[PDB]
Amino acid sequence: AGLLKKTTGLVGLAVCETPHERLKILYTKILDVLGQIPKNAAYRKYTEQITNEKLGMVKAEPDVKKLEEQLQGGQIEEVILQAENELSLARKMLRWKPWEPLVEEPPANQWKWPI
Amino acid sequence: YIRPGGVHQDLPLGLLDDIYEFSKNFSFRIDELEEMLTNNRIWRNRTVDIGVVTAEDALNYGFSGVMLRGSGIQWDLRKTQPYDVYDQVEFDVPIGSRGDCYDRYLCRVEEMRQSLRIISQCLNKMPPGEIKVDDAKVSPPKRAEMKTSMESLIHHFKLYTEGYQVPPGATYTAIEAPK
Amino acid sequence: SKVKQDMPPPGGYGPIDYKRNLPRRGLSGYSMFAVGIGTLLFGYW
Amino acid sequence: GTSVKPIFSRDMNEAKRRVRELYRAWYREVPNTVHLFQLDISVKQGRDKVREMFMKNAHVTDPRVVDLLVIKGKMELEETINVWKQRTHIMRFFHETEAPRPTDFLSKFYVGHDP
Amino acid sequence: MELVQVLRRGLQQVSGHGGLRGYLRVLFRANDVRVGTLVGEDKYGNKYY
Amino acid sequence: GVRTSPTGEKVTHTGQAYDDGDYRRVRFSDRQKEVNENFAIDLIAEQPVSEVGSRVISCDGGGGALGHPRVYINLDKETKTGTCGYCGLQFRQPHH
Amino acid sequence: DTRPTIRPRNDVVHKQLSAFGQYVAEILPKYVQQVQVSCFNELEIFIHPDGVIPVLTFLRDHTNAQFKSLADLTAVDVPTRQNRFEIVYNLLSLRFNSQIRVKTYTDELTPIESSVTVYKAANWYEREIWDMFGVFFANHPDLRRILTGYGFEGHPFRKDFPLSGYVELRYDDEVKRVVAEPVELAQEFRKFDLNSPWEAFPAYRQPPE
Amino acid sequence: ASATRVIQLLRNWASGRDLQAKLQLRYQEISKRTQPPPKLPVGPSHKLSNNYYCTRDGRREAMPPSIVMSSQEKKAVTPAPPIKRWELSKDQPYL
Amino acid sequence: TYKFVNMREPSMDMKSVTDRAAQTLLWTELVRGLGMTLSYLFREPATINYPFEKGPLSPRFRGEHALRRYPSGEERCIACKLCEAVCPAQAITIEAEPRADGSRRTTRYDIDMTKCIYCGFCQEACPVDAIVEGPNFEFSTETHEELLYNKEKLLNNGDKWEAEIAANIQADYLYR
Ligand code: SF4
Ligand code: SF4
Ligand SMILES: [Zn+2]
Repeated sequence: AGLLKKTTGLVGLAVCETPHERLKILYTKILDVLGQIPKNAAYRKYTEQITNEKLGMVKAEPDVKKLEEQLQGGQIEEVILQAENELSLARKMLRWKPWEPLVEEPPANQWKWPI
Repeated sequence: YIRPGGVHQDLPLGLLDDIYEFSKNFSFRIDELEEMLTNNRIWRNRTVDIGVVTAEDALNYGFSGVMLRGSGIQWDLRKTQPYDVYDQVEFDVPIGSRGDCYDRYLCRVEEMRQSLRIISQCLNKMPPGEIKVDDAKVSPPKRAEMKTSMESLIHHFKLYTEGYQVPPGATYTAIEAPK
Repeated sequence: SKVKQDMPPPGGYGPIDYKRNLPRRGLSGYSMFAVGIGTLLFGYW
Repeated sequence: GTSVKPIFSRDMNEAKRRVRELYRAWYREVPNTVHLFQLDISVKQGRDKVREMFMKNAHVTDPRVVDLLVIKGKMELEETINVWKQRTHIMRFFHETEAPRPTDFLSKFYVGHDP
Repeated sequence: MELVQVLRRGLQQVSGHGGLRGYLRVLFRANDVRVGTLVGEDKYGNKYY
Repeated sequence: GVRTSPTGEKVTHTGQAYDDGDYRRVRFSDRQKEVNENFAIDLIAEQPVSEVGSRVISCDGGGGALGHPRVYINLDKETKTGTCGYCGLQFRQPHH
Repeated sequence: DTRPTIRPRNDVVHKQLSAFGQYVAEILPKYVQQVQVSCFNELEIFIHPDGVIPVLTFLRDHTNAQFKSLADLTAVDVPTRQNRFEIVYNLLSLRFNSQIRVKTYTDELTPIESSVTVYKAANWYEREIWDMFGVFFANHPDLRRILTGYGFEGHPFRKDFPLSGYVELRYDDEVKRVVAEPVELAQEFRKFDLNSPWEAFPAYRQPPE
Repeated sequence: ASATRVIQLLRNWASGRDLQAKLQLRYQEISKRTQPPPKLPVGPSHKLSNNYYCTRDGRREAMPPSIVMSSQEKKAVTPAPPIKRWELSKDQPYL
Repeated sequence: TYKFVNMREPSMDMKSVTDRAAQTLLWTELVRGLGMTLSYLFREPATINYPFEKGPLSPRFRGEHALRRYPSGEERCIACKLCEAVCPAQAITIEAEPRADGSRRTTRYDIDMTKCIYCGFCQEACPVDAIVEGPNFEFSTETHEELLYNKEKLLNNGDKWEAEIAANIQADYLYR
């Protein structure tokens, strides 16, 4: 927390003055959209694993300065940007649905370099 | 000069001395440029706040090197993925914080000075030893050994006509070329 | 014979300056305006 | 094996549909191209030539090959009207600098030992 | 005093280049009026300094 | 040495010689045909035949590192003075 | 290294990449046909042709991948494969300092929907893959020629295309314009057959076929 | 070098620095162009003791890529540990 | 490690802004450019008087090629045929024959100066160090044919620059 840092050092990415609760409401949202994808899905299990866990201390620890090393992912102002990206993925692979087997096995030995 | 397996030849005797003399005087020449351009209004107004890009677009556009570091992106190949002996040397990557034309210019001139740091360190810590690998199958044998030893002659013959056969596979290697 | 090849001096080469050595010279801003005004009233007088 | 992806066209009908307006466009462009590019050839020569390259490939059956070559043939008409090509780039299609190559069997036999 | 020596060196250039003729010769043939010690000579007339 | 052709046309060590017509010779007039007056064959033939009394003689060719790859030519054929392939120097041995 | 001649290997990265290789594999059992981690700590994700958007969007925005740096896109024309072309993406992660390689097989006619939406860097990096190789990219802003000459014919990087090509230019005084003619060389390419008849390294040998 | 002192003050004062300390061109400081012959070292594996190529086979020790999953409770991992925020410059952090 | 290059904190005291106003009004920084460039006006130039003096080179220099020969006089080249094999521009074209003596050398060593790259691979190619690049670089010409060299032309150049290159490889073969 502390004094609002003037710039993030990355032009284009600004400083959000209320970062902790924005990260909160994002993390619930991806948990919310993750409700649609059935339980057996591996992507759901992976991100239901790192969402609530990473939602843990952001709910508990309110100091964004300590939140830097809680997530070890750089500045919070782009962590929420990354959280948005994860939300975009949840929307995207809700169409992709890759849990079916391969569309096609690779035609004969198209792999197996060298020829 | 830079061949697979090291370098083709060794430096002429005393070459480290002359480049050391150049290194001492070169920092003055960098000061010469900064005096000439850095504080000049005309240069700044033709350069400052010009061609600015955000960090995300710069990274998504596939940019690299100064194009990212000028926009504040914290990345450099020599530091993040140190190839060759770049790990055993320290240097200050000149990260800007505007992304416009001016930030990259100051980023470059500092990279000039930080390059001069590398010359100084490698000069005081130049190790002895051979210039190429000790494997004739990929490194041509020494000329003296060429004209006295059969296996040198065969390996030299096959290396300069057929060449070393590289095992199959694929590899995209990456270095931070000043571009 | 012993291995002779291009090697640095045993103590190493001398330190190489790399800072920016831009010279802090010139007069104070007030002095610039003071003399700038100073030569003026001489001219009008 | 037979089943395949229609890069733009299901059937040769819509493939032949695609060639039509591009043929219409290529016939409309001839008077202006010769005008601004400053040539010496006649408008009809462009028309009967634009005729020419439409025919030597007018024998395919796969609707992918025709329509992929449609976007290929698409890819010069705009390259002309925006004066991107040079004069040498469209007199190249008017191959004129060469001697007329031999057609009868005797003429090839006379020139050299090469079918 | 320093400017006097430099002018003295300038006149020494004319004396070194065989008086006036050689000084004018090298200036209009080589654009150089600086004189150095003789170092060698091939079998061609190519004066080396 | 060097010889002279019927058209003058100083022959080379290889033996190239343009014929009477040989229209390609038109490039030669108003210019000069570069000929290396030193011919390899007859500047090694007159060289003295070395006399070394051994069966096997190294043939580095002077300055072993700077010469040619050292060979171990045999010296037993009394009919023919054994010579290095690279050097061309004819090493003969006195009366075995 | 006890043997300084040979290059030391990094096993720690090797299974860590292998762990991430299985990771992405389990998310998309529909797309990820093959995952391979080579000896030099390089991981390769073999995907289906229609996976250009999904897996790349996955690698770009994932929490555990964040591969947003499009290094390059290249084709590998292999005649002996029924899919001659092999489009190869290279991805780089700023956060995990790692590299990602994904390859898609493709024929001449079969198109690949453009990855411009995923990475806008690919905008220019398709205008030459269409030029050099001839693989067409669907729903792409522009496919213009930027390497081959204006109106040049063919796809030079194809291995059925000669190194000398077919057309050679020369300024012609008859027409006051440089014009193209069939190529005839001053000297032909003296090809060299350097493949030794004795077998190389036996590790990568093909099985008895 | 040639240059008289009064010129040197003019150059030094105009540029704001002393230049006779280091100059753009060269002088007697360079190494002479007839350096003594060198005695380049030998290879690390140049020994005529045990040196079998069966040990060093860099080209031959290469292995085709390891098969891990082929078409024919879980943890969450990353391809590498996330990067570490490097600290500012110790010599000069703010230029 | 890293450092910032544009973080400027202009102190807003009455002092510094006066300097900033002085900078803009009286072109102090521009005057530095004048005084800066004036400084080198009064300095000597480093303009070599070509061709009365050339640039500094090194014994390893690569220039116009010249086939050499042994102290006896016999040519070094032995139809080794390695030179064109390693030459990455295929400028070398060499064909050998039987010779009358049996030291069967070549009839042709045409290297196209408009094809070669002055790679340096030539001397590293033939073990008898037959073809080397002489230190000459002024072998310019006006017709493209003269740049096309031939076995006679190289061997003539070898006999010309023999005094130079022999000493060059004399002082450099230890490195090689
Ligand atoms: S010049 Fe050298 S490489 Fe070429 S044929 Fe002669 S010996 Fe062999
Ligand atoms: S001249 Fe250069 S390019 Fe030509 S063969 Fe020699 S090294 Fe190769
Ligand atoms: Zn010999």
